[PDB]
Amino acid sequence: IWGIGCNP
Amino acid sequence: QEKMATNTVYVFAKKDSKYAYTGECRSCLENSSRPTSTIWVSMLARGGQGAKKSAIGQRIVATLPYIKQEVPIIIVFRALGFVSDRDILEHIIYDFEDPEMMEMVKPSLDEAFVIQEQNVALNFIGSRGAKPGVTKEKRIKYAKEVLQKEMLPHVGVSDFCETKKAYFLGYMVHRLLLAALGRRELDDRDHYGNKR
Amino acid sequence: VGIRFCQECNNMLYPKEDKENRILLYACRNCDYQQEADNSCIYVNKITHEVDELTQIIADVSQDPTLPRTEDHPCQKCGHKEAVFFQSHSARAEDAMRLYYVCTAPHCGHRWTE
Amino acid sequence: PILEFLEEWSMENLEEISPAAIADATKIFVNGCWVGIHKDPEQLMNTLRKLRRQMDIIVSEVSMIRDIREREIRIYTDAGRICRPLLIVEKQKLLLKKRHIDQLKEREYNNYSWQDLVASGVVEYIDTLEEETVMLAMTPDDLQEKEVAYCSTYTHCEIHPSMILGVCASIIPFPDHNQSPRNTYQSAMGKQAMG
Amino acid sequence: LSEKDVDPVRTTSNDIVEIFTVLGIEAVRKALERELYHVISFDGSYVN
Amino acid sequence: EITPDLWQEACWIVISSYFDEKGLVRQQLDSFDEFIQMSVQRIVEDAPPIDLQAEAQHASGEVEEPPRYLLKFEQIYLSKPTHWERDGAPSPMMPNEARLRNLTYSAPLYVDITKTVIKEGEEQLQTQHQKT
Amino acid sequence: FHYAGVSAKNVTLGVPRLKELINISKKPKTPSLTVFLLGQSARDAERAKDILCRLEHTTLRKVTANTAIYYDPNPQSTVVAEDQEWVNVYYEMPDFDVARISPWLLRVELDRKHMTDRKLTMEQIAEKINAGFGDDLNCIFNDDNAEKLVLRIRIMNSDENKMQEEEEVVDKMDDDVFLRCIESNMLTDMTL
Amino acid sequence: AERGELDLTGAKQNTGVWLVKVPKYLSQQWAKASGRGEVGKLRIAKTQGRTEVSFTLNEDLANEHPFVLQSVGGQTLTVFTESSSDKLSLEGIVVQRAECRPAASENYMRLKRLQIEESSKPVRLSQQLDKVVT
Amino acid sequence: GPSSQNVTEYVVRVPKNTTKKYNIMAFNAADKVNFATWNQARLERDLSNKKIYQEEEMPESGAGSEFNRKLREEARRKKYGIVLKEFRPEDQPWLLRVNGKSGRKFKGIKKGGVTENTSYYIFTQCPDGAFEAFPVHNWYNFTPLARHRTLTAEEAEEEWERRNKVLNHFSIMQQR
Ligand SMILES: [Zn+2]
Ligand SMILES: [Zn+2]
Repeated sequence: IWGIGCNP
Repeated sequence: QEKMATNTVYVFAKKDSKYAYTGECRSCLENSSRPTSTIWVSMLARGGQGAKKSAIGQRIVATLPYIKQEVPIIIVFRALGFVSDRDILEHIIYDFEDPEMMEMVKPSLDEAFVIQEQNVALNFIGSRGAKPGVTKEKRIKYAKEVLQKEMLPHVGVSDFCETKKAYFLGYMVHRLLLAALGRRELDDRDHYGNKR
Repeated sequence: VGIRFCQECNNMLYPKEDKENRILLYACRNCDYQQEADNSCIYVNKITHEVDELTQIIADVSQDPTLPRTEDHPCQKCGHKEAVFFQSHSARAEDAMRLYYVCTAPHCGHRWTE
Repeated sequence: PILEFLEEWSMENLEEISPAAIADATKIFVNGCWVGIHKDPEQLMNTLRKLRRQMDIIVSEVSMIRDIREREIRIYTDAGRICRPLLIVEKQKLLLKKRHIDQLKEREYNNYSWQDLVASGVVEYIDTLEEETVMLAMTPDDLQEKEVAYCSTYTHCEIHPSMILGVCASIIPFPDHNQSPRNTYQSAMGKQAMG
Repeated sequence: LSEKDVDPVRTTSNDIVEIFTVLGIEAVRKALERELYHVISFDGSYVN
Repeated sequence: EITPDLWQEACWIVISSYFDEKGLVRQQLDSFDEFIQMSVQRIVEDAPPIDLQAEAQHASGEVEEPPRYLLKFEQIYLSKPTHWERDGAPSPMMPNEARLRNLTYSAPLYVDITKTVIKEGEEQLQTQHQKT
Repeated sequence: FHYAGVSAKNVTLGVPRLKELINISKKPKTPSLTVFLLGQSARDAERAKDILCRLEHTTLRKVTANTAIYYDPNPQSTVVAEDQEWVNVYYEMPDFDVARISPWLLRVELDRKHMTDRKLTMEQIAEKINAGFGDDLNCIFNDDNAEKLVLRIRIMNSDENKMQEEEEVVDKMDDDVFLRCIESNMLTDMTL
Repeated sequence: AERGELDLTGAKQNTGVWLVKVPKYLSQQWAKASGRGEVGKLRIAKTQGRTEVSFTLNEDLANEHPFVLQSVGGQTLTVFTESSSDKLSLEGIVVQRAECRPAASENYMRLKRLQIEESSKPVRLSQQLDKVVT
Repeated sequence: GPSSQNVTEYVVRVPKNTTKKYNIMAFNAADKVNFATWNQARLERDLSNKKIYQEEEMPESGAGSEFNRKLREEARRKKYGIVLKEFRPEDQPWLLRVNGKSGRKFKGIKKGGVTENTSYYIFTQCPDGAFEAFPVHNWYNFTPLARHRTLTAEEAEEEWERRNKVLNHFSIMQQR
């Protein structure tokens, strides 16, 4: 829910 | 309870299956009676290699209900009564001008070139049918009954509806060919339009 | 390239070579009809498959409400300002984000790619 | 009734169709059965939608979908299709007007109800397959009104975006200011509350 | 590894079965340790 | 007559009209109503007529001598939910009584049946049984 | 999903990789191999590119723009207008013409972009095809100066003669079907 | 000359016939009497480069029908009759196809609704019974 | 001339009953049907019930059960299935054989879709100058069968077992 590399 | 929509043509790609692209249609008799019968039209992958197999490449097969073994599609079209190759392709390919679709249909036509008789095709369907067949006459009548009722019931179940069934079967093949060429996107199972 | 169906039996004609005359003949297996082939090409396979999608695009797609429309790119054929623009919309299109513009307005049906 | 009307409105049946003529015409599927082809699709599509909005021959639940790229018109009268009501937009103006809400406001002693709104053509039921062919506006006034051009062809408008939530999620106050898993957890905890 | 201008000493594959067939059981002991350490330490966690 | 910036009131008025006309559980109720009103009758009608004849009874000349019995079901009727007591006297069954006494909330189902006898006596008699 | 773009490679990590190592699966989901260059190849990017070309599987299908099977009764006839010049040059001092010439022709066009990207040579491809099929295939290759790279393939001249008095009416695949099978095998398993 | 022989004299004379698709209300109006020998008049008006076909309903029968032509080049049609004397014959070859369309647009939908209701009369529905049958 | 502005209007007649019923015979355009070579033709109901419905119950029916055994035999066959259907010609397809066996053979099938909301009429020129309309009793689509050698079913099965026919199929057809 954050970014592509983070968390969903 | 959610279920996949009936009386519709859906094309999916299965990696594990030997068929590169499989198109399935689950048909119900206007919800009036009988269980839903699914007929699958699949295209074998080109991965299989042989002197004849590589030359033919992708060959279309159909998994008719209540027939144990896969039946080449041209044979099914001949069983419905459309013997001529040109007429079969007229039902499958709506515009003969496009060369790519005709190229896709060519190998399946070559595979079924042995059978040119409607009665012989019906006997072949009966013989490879799961239910046992004692004689040629019995096998032909049984396979004719299977085609009349079990396969594609929603298009028709009686009343000499072979032309309608042929057109809808050709539509399934046309959609499978378009998916293989890449012109139409493969359908998605999760879409709630499909999930009645 | 194209597949030719025999008149006599309405079946597919397969290529065949006459050794005596060294002439290519499209002959059906079921019937004896034989036809000389003008094209002289048996099988053509385009591995690159660099086929323009401009031919495949239908002029009817202009009516779609969901398609984006630009008045910035004028039509070449008729000069109509509006033109729906959409991407390849095709599987096996490799990696192309080209916009295949289609002119709006009735009956122009012009498809151009910039 | 839909099949009868289609026969009236210049739909050539598959049996009478010359196989060459199919290529250039749209295929009309009713409940998944290929009934025939129609040479002029858009006029038929508009007529079907007019009939449904007047509730004459096509019932409100019946959904018509036109796939312009694939030259197919699909009409589903089947059961089990999930539908939500949406306001209808003609030009860039909502069809719902002040007279309709004035009649609805005095719903008592005017016998004007949601059925009258559906019959008037202000609202329509749309399933997901037809949703694929529909340009929707989240909020009417903001999106319909002219601005820096994003879309000028809105065909439907949402009645209110908060109706996407279900029964248990509708009791959450300020749902948009929470993390999503927390709304999911409250949906389950609210079933177990005491009252 | 046989190809010219490829270092035979340091070239390594992630597949342990290939390491076993090519390099031996001791090499697989070390390679399995390396791969497990990579999966454990990717998050930054530490196991003795 | 456009509604500008009065939309917050208007949208909730139309939503309220929706929920007044159609309740929250309207899908279940409408589906069951369709079942009883149409599907039960259609299932009764779709079923093929029952054809019965004797197996060459009496070993006589047997020129179609065994009678032919044909049954055709029609016109299904439903009564209101009813509970029959130990005395056998029918009485309406309120839902709360069903909850308290562990009864099942059910309604009697009646079908008209037409029975035709063809004994090859040149006469066929079609007796009708009402609300079986 | 939440790896980084720094890897620039598909990598199995986390629980699935743990299961692969624990179960010692014969086929990993993403088998990978890290190659460390010995000397100057590591220092210079171009030499590393050479090593890459050495290590990456390349087939004729990757470098082939399109394939067409023609019927040309006479090689001198040159049914294709373009190949007239180089066919005439080759047949000014014809080789293997004494055996015969097969009438069916397989014409293969190779994309210049892919050819130069993998640094393949037309002569190199011709040698590899000749070695793979022995003398059963006769190949004619254009000069690199030609705008379109063309490779012309015909069935064996000795096989066309059959070099046999009996000649065996079996006529397996005739020559056109055999040529199609040859094309498919070349495209799939050339391993240039 | 046999029982199964087909009298192809119509084909030899190349007799031209027209095929028309007409609605049920018109056919039923014709079938009402069906024995008076008259149902209407077919009027064809031709111009320099355009032809129009129309049918007028008989005044007695009623107590305008434009015709739209269709191309017949895509399919060859012929008409054959099976005589009651078991003498099959050919009447002619179809050279033109036409369709008959209603003139009224909206009020015609009222008659269509009435026809739908008439067709729905045989449809039977479950009937609610107030008192349990004894 | 008068052709550029001619207006033709004719009376319409619909007789209550006609001795000969009217049907539609439709040929596919690609078949290139030509009536010049149609010196003679034979149209008759099919006999395919020979293969799949009747005279197929020839030997077992006339085997010779008698007495109680006859009663039991008849009753057992009837109750085994649901009385096999026999010839009912009016509900069967049509077979057309043009110019005897030498010419082409066509098969006509009744249009399954009924015209519950449609009717078809045929207009024919007559000396009285009035159009006559006759209802279409039935619609038939005739498709030809090639007068070529047909593979035997047993031989076809044998060939299909060798689905991988590396050898040329045309030579195989010549052998048959
Ligand atoms: Zn032929
Ligand atoms: Zn334009």
